[PDB]
Amino acid sequence: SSQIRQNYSTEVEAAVNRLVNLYLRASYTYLSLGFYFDRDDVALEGVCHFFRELAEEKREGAERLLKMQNQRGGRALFQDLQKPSQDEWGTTLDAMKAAIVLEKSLNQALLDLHALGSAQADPHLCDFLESHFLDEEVKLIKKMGDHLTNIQRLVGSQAGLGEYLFERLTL
Amino acid sequence: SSQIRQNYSTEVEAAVNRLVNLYLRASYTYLSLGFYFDRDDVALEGVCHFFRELAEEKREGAERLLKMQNQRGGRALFQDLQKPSQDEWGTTLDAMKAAIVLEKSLNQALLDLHALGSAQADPHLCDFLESHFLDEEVKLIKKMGDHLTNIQRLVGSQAGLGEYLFERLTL
Amino acid sequence: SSQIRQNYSTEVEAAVNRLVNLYLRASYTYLSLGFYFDRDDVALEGVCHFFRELAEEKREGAERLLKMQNQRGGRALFQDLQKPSQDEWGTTLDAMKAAIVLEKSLNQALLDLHALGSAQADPHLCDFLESHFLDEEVKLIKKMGDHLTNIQRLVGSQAGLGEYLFERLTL
Amino acid sequence: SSQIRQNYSTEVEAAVNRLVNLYLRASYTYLSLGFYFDRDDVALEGVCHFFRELAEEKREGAERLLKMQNQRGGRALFQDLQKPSQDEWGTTLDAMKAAIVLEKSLNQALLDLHALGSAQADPHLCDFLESHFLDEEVKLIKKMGDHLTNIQRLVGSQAGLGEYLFERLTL
Amino acid sequence: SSQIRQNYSTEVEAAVNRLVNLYLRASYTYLSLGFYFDRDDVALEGVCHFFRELAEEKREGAERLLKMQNQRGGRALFQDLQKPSQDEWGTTLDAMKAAIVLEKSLNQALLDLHALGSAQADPHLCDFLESHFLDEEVKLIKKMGDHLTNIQRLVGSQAGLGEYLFERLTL
Amino acid sequence: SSQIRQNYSTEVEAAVNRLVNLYLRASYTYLSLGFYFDRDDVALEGVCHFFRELAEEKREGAERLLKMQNQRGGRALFQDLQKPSQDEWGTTLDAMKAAIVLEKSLNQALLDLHALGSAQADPHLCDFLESHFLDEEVKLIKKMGDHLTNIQRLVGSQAGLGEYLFERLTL
Ligand SMILES: [Cl-]
Ligand SMILES: [Cl-]
Ligand SMILES: [Cl-]
Ligand SMILES: [Cl-]
Ligand SMILES: [Cl-]
Ligand SMILES: [Cl-]
Ligand SMILES: [Cl-]
Ligand SMILES: [Cl-]
Ligand SMILES: [Cl-]
Ligand SMILES: [Cl-]
Ligand SMILES: [Cl-]
Ligand SMILES: [Cl-]
Ligand SMILES: [Cl-]
Ligand SMILES: [Cl-]
Ligand SMILES: [Cl-]
Ligand SMILES: [Cl-]
Ligand SMILES: [Cl-]
Ligand SMILES: [Cl-]
Ligand SMILES: [Pt+2]
Ligand SMILES: [Pt+2]
Ligand SMILES: [Pt+2]
Ligand SMILES: [Pt+2]
Ligand SMILES: [Pt+2]
Ligand SMILES: [Pt+2]
Ligand SMILES: [Pt+2]
Ligand SMILES: [Pt+2]
Ligand SMILES: [Pt+2]
Ligand SMILES: [Pt+2]
Ligand SMILES: [Pt+2]
Ligand SMILES: [Pt+2]
Repeated sequence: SSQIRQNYSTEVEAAVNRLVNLYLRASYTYLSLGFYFDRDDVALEGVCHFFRELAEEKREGAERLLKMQNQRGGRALFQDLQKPSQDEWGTTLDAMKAAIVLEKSLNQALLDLHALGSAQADPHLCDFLESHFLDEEVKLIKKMGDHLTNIQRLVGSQAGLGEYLFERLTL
Repeated sequence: SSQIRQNYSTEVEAAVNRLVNLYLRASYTYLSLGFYFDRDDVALEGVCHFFRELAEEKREGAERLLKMQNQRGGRALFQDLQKPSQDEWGTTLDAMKAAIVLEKSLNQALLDLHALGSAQADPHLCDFLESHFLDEEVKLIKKMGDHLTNIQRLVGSQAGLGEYLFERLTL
Repeated sequence: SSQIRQNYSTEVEAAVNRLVNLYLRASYTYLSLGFYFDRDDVALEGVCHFFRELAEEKREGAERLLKMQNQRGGRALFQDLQKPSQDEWGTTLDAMKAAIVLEKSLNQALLDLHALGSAQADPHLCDFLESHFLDEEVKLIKKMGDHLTNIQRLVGSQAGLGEYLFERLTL
Repeated sequence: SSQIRQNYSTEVEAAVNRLVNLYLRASYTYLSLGFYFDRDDVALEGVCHFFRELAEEKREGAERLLKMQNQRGGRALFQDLQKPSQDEWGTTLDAMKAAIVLEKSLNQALLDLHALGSAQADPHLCDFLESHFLDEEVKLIKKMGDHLTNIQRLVGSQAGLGEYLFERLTL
Repeated sequence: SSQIRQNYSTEVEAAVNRLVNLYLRASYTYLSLGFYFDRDDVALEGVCHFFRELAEEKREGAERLLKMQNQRGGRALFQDLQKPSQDEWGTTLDAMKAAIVLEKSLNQALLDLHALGSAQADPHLCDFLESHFLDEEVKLIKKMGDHLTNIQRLVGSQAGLGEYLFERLTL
Repeated sequence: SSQIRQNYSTEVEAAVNRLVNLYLRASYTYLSLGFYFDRDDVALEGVCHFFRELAEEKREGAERLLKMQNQRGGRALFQDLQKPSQDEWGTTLDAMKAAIVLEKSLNQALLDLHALGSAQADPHLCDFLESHFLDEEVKLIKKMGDHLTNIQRLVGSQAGLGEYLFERLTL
């Protein structure tokens, strides 16, 4: 019996906890992506930095969700964190394709939560997502899309050259 | 067939990957501890801050291990991350007792790795642990021990008072 | 009969003198590598600078060893310095392959000295190597490994182009 | 039953307490050396300053040992402190010969402790000594050795002159 | 046969040497007090700092006495230094009671020396003590007395609470 | 078939390579001289510094020659570097006598090269030597000559005293 809880459904509380798991999973995926590009046999520093900064962003998104859970009077509940889908991530192109899949999944989870909030008439939740998540995700996905296009135009008949140049001149 | 790998046993490589899992688990434990103390029905800001800063320290220790793995030519391999042992953490005293158990476990894992390194005649590993881990862990455990003692002296016949004062005047 | 010498075996003293010869040889190798890339028919300024800075590093490592020999009460003994293995060093790729061979040899000599120190129960020697040599060598070898990978991806079907780009955009 | 103590043998604990006694004894010896050179019938200010600064260094080394004892969960135990070996210290040459004997004894006690730590598989102790003691002692003994040589070359047929000049121009 | 000695009795010379022993003993007592409060099972940082600063003050008082001995043409003679009276010092209250006993003993030794000086018609000694010791001791004893009173009022029915608060809010 | 080579004889090219060997040999000699004076049983810091700075100067002279070889379109060719003539260098006087012998040999090699250049009508070579070498060598030899004279006047009947004073007051 929380003294502050008001207009905060058990459905939203549960879905926030699920979303925290999804963001921490994504953080973990990006940690693995980063360290893969730091391997001496991969050695793409800008690519490593791109993903390591996304691991931090996703961690921060989970903590924002956790703060909000406590502000609303819900209870944070943590579950096991699955490991990333792959141990090795291929080329930069392969990695950026996996990243945009991942971000699309996070975006769909945000949209689903927003729809739940709207069904539960929880405007504080709706505002929260609008303020801190939805535009961030659109912006990120757009950038990834721009990167994919630049990566793909650089493949040509000289894929290693293009992978180097992209890392050097964009990342 | 790594071009840089030299004097780096498969045994140490594997044990480093295990240690990364242990540090990320500990980070996750401290994240849960922090947010528990941020609950409106717990509300010990200094206690929340103490554990949130340890979550960051343990994450950083895992990334240092991961960097080193790549510097040696080993391969980072990630596993599932188990959730923390508890969902609710009791009093500050309960929490600090759990934290010192946790740190003792990390310290024993560092000592075991050092012993493995010494058995494998891997001085770079031995130096690494000595430089970045072993004294940090001793220092931390000492502080926790000092906190435990101060917490316990404050219990008296007025436990809530003592929990407040400790948070206000030490943390 | 040295007035300061304490716990410093003749075996270690001799092996330090040998190691000085190995570091001065390596310095000399890197001097030759540098000037080869400064030839008007080779003309890779960044490659020349990379090796000239390693010649200085290896010289500095020999002087550190010499200082330490005197601090321990051993006697510096110098031998002839053999010339480098090659007069011309090929491509940047050829040169970086020779450099990583060279650094692996230095690293193995450091590890052998550390093992000797450990057998002689000479912790000051062990600490010395750990403090000033072993991590430096690991770091260097990792960088060389990262460079090799980038060089090799740039070969493609356009090797001169890739050699230029690597020099311009990495070195 | 110490709550923080981990991997810290009673043997090392005891030997640390012994070492504290040895460092405080050495501090006391250097206090006596300093004040002897401040006598109006001795009057070598630079010599007085040299030893008074060593008294402070040895005190500081004992306090570092004491801090470490508490960090490990051992118990500091103090014993009587014997007075210095002499009441009057002769010439600067006599004094510097006594000082290098003293420092050799401290160095041997550090090496013995390191060997004990290594036998007990206590890497934190080994690192501690390596980090704060062993190189300091080697450096100090080297300087003393350099001073002895300069003092001895100045004896000539004019010992008072040489004692003055050394104090004026080196110390 | 000292060339500078004038109006300086053998009685005062001897009593100064005794007083140096008493001040160094007191320094040693305060070193032990300090480190006892730094134990993880005691853990009163402000109490540790209070006594460690007194160890330094008493050392400084011994060196002032030693300087003065040489200025007068007496001869410093050092004796064994007994260990402190206790290995463990109880509560802050116990420790402060021991400290004020100790300071009363030093003060009585200063007063006895002053009386000796007055009997020997040694005004330089009398002035020395008046200038650097007697008011310092009165001031110190007063502070200790103020601390004792505050400590004792805090015992109440909640002694641990009071010991914490005193350390936090006074020391 | 060098695209830039113009008026640069094979005779001069070869003699430049020889001169590089002579300068690197001299650098090596001065490295040995320096470290000999850093021995705890020799211990003449100013003498050590004098020779260590000459080792650097001679290295720099070899690199200038190597740069020039490439600017002219010649090919640097390195040979084995013989060790210095002595392992121990005696007194400062002995060492300064060896140094001036060494510098006279370098100066004669510069003059011989200049004469070769003049015979080959190579004014760029002549200017190079005039600009960067010949006056430097004259200046150096003059200083050494001034030092020798001061050293020799200090021998007297008190050679150690004079060796100390020279190191302290000139070097
Ligand atoms: Cl609900
Ligand atoms: Cl951010
Ligand atoms: Cl999974
Ligand atoms: Cl293996
Ligand atoms: Cl940190
Ligand atoms: Cl679990
Ligand atoms: Cl030996
Ligand atoms: Cl450097
Ligand atoms: Cl050869
Ligand atoms: Cl034990
Ligand atoms: Cl210091
Ligand atoms: Cl005794
Ligand atoms: Cl008298
Ligand atoms: Cl003071
Ligand atoms: Cl006693
Ligand atoms: Cl020709
Ligand atoms: Cl120069
Ligand atoms: Cl030879
Ligand atoms: Pt960035
Ligand atoms: Pt907001
Ligand atoms: Pt903080
Ligand atoms: Pt390190
Ligand atoms: Pt540079
Ligand atoms: Pt060092
Ligand atoms: Pt000083
Ligand atoms: Pt340390
Ligand atoms: Pt203070
Ligand atoms: Pt005064
Ligand atoms: Pt200089
Ligand atoms: Pt020029």
